[PDB]
Amino acid sequence: YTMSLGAENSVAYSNNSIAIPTNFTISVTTEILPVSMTKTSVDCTMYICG
Amino acid sequence: FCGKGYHLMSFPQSAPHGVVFLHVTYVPAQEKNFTTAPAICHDGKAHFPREGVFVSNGTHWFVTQRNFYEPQIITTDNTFVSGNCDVVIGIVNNTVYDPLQPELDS
Amino acid sequence: DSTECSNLLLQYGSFCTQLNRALTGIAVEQDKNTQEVFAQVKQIYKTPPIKDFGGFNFSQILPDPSKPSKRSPIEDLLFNKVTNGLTVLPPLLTDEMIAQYTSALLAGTITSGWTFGAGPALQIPFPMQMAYRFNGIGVTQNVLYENQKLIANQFNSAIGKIQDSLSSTP
Ligand SMILES: *[C@@H]1O[C@H](CO)[C@@H](O[C@@H]2O[C@H](CO)[C@@H](O)[C@H](O)[C@H]2NC(C)=O)[C@H](O)[C@H]1NC(C)=O
Ligand SMILES: *[C@@H]1O[C@H](CO)[C@@H](O[C@@H]2O[C@H](CO)[C@@H](O)[C@H](O)[C@H]2NC(C)=O)[C@H](O)[C@H]1NC(C)=O
Ligand SMILES: *[C@@H]1O[C@H](CO)[C@@H](O[C@@H]2O[C@H](CO)[C@@H](O)[C@H](O)[C@H]2NC(C)=O)[C@H](O)[C@H]1NC(C)=O
Ligand SMILES: *[C@@H]1O[C@H](CO)[C@@H](O[C@@H]2O[C@H](CO)[C@@H](O)[C@H](O)[C@H]2NC(C)=O)[C@H](O)[C@H]1NC(C)=O
Ligand SMILES: *[C@@H]1O[C@H](CO)[C@@H](O[C@@H]2O[C@H](CO)[C@@H](O)[C@H](O)[C@H]2NC(C)=O)[C@H](O)[C@H]1NC(C)=O
Ligand SMILES: *[C@@H]1O[C@H](CO)[C@@H](O)[C@H](O)[C@H]1NC(C)=O
Repeated sequence: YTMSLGAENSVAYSNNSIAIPTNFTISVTTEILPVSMTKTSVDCTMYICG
Repeated sequence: FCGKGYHLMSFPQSAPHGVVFLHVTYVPAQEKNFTTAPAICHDGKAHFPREGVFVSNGTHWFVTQRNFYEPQIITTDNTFVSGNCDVVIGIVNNTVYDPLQPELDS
Repeated sequence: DSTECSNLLLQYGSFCTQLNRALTGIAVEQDKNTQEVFAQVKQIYKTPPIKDFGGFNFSQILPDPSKPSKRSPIEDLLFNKVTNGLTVLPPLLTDEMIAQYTSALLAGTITSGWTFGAGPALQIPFPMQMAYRFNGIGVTQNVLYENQKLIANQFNSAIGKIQDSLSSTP
């Protein structure tokens, strides 16, 4: 299929109307960030020549 | 930068070769329409909100904080005066209460 | 197509697999970059049919209905001003979909300010939104409201100067 970007949401804009929140949600989200890699050492003489 | 929504706090957690941030954020919800105006015309003076916004539920005008609906009476303590009503486009007529008025009235 | 060359090439091992894997990683990384930059909203916002923004003109940045590509005049100018076993993979997001993402971002930031980036899109009049931005930089709302026509004229002039500068500089 041809992918859809998102659901269409036409915001009801007018020159004298505002939308004010009456409630709230305390949302906890996860963010995973890599920090380090495995510390690998290669003996060049032993790798090439044994 | 610290999660989707208005960032409140974050908590770090260790992970194998990594870190996991639990971002605690504030998300607005249950929004409601209101009729808004840039300024309030009272006694030939233009009043602007000190920290909030003017909202109307249909018949009465209030001032509320921008991120949560908490309507309060439009007074001189939460508004400031700058100029007359002839300059601001879209200024509406409403009364502005004075807390000092019953003090010298009594 | 030489069989003998491939037979001799097999003596060197998995170099070809490494090179193909690295190129595949770069190719998927480009699509990931485009997703990270442009696909930050899951709602496709649209502007109202009446462009009443209190004197502010956004015609040079909003999509042009007359153009089949649905690009802005600035975006159209930008696209006009940029000119043996090898294959070029097409990008996952085409130019019209990227333009649609930018249009959604523009509609959200015009009709809702910064509210759509933090949650549900809350409508606000554009002069009031500009006044909020003025308060963000430490200038009172009254200054914005009193000089609204001047600010709108300056903004329109600056946007036109941006289009002229892009069209006139190689
Ligand atoms: C604020 O008012 C607007 C306009 O009256 C509402 O927008 C309409 O909502 C209905 C109900 O879903 C839709 O069928 C219409 O298509 C909407 N019109 C537009 C132009 O978007 C809006 O829902 C109201 N918001 C609240 C929170 O009550
Ligand atoms: C704001 O939304 C919260 C949702 O977290 C509402 O809390 C719920 O209220 C209903 C009705 O009393 C209860 O049945 C739920 O158990 C409540 N949920 C939680 C998590 O406590 C709250 O009432 C809403 N407030 C307003 C003014 O709409
Ligand atoms: C807008 O809100 C105000 C204040 O909440 C409403 O005024 C109140 O209306 C009730 C219903 O009759 C009265 O009992 C209160 O005494 C009123 N308070 C004041 C200060 O007048 C007003 O009716 C609301 N308007 C709409 C259209 O909902
Ligand atoms: C808001 O109040 C002002 C001031 O009372 C009104 O301006 C008056 O309008 C009438 C009729 O247009 C004129 O005869 C007066 O001379 C005006 N007075 C001033 C000081 O300008 C204004 O019309 C009111 N607006 C609304 C919507 O009620
Ligand atoms: C917004 O700006 C656009 C372009 O800056 C205006 O479109 C111009 O309108 C005049 C008068 O009709 C024409 O002579 C120009 O050729 C138009 N320019 C382009 C690029 O089409 C537009 O009128 C302005 N105002 C509104 C409300 O959209
Ligand atoms: C909004 O636009 C209408 C015309 O559609 C106009 O009559 C009204 O005064 C405008 N209000 C503001 C606050 O600009």
